[PDB]
Amino acid sequence: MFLTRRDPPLSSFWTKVQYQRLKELNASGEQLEMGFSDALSRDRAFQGIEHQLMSQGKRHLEQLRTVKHRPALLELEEKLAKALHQQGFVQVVTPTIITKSALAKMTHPLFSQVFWLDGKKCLRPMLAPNLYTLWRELERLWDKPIRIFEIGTCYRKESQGAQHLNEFTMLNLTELGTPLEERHQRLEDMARWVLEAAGIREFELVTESSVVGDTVDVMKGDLELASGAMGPHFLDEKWEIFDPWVGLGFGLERLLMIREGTQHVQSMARSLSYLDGVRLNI
Amino acid sequence: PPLSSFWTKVQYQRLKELNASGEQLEMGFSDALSRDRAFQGIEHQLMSQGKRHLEQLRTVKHRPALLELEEKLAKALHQQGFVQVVTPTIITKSALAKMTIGEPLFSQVFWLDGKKCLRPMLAPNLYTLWRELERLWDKPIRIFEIGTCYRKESQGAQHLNEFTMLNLTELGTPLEERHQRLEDMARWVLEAAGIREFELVTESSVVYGDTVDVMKGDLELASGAMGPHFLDEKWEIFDPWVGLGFGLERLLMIREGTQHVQSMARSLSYLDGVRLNI
Ligand SMILES: [Cl-]
Ligand code: NA
Repeated sequence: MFLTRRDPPLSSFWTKVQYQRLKELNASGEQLEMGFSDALSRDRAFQGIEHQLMSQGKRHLEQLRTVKHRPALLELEEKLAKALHQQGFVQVVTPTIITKSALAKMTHPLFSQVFWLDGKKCLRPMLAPNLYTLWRELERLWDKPIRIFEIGTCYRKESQGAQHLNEFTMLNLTELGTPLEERHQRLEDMARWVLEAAGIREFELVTESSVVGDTVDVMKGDLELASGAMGPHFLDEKWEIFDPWVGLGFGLERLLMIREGTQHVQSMARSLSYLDGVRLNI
Repeated sequence: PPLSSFWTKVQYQRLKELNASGEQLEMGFSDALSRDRAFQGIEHQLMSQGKRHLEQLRTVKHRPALLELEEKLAKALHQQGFVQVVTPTIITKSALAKMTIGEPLFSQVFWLDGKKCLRPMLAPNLYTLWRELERLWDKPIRIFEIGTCYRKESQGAQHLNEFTMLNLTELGTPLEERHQRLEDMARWVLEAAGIREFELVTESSVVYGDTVDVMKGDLELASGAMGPHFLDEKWEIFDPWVGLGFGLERLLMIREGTQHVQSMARSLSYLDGVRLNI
């Protein structure tokens, strides 16, 4: 009599809204995948789990108000900057509003992915163009190798990955004048300096290279933590650059999400809904 | 007549970019040839001067004044119990409207679309965090943010489309301690900024609010306010508060005796106050 037409056991799962709530509260993947015998039992369970997550979130915030005095993104930002200053890197801060011409020299499709302000101005989608400019200026006053980096807000109307941030923080460190034979090792050095300062000790370096060049993608498992490029590059011509170089770029909110193992990348980004990884309406 | 030959428009602007002393900017000469020769001498002097300043950045600091002041200010405030926050630089049209004294600022911002724009000030975002935090923590709540703000126009001769604001506030300040709290903030900020000479000018001209202005002579260092305020209603704020805002590149220009406020702002033509074409 085991024919049974009935449905499998624990077939009632979270409603999309319960699921989203548990995610904002950084529930575990196990908790997110829980099934129940029926809706009432599930709703009941939901309330209990939410309750515990809200409690944990409030405790975390206490730490912020009496101890840290600043959220992870800002703590991470100061942490990364000091570590690079100790390695001789000069930190710069450039315009977040860049021109269409600057943007053009970077490739098209990226034009449809940026927030335009008018026909000639837009919010920078990356830090590269601005650092290219500083390279050209600094190379005329300083001796190579020139080490420069910037940590700052970038904007994109859309992106890859399963999640998206219109406003994100990028760390982009570079060295202009790197000896060709040492390029691959510099990228490694940079990755290590950064990942070490970021409290991440588990990661792998993925190198690829095909036609228009040699790229080094830093990752943890199937998780990308950063992408580095190498010069001479195809674009070097438009920016009047002719020295070898290396550059590595990181998404800090993404780094934080991966290090902390949180659910939403928004949890530690610039926000009015979260603070230091905690959803505020708790 | 004697020394009645002055800098040409071009020579004046160039010297201005090089952050000439001002005295140098008013120098006169006996003739047009003696002037140009003086120009060349003074320029190369300022250029050499700029190159050495960049050496301090290259070998000593490793970061420009704006970033140095940012870290210095933040820590100073962390020491006084202020929690630092970082909010969106893109705000809604609805939020901007709740800032309108009455029911103007719209032609001052950069719109991304009919509903979004670049924040021209930090207040709306702080107003929000206030409401949220007050439900989790007991008053007084002390928070601040240092971040980029945007405006198409502003008061004064000089203008930055991109500028850095430090806005520190306290929600729950005892009504009778507001003025003192405003002074406490100004002192904590300016001491950390390297500026000790300053006065606070209260206006109290209500129907607009009990404002305050931090001055360094005829120069403004910051602008502040306090609640209850007629705007608190829209933001569902019911407690007394104090707030003070500082434009960091302006603070820097003032402390360093710089010519263009752009010299220490986000830029591709300047760096740590030094014009890059040498
Ligand atoms: Cl506009
Ligand atoms: Na993404």
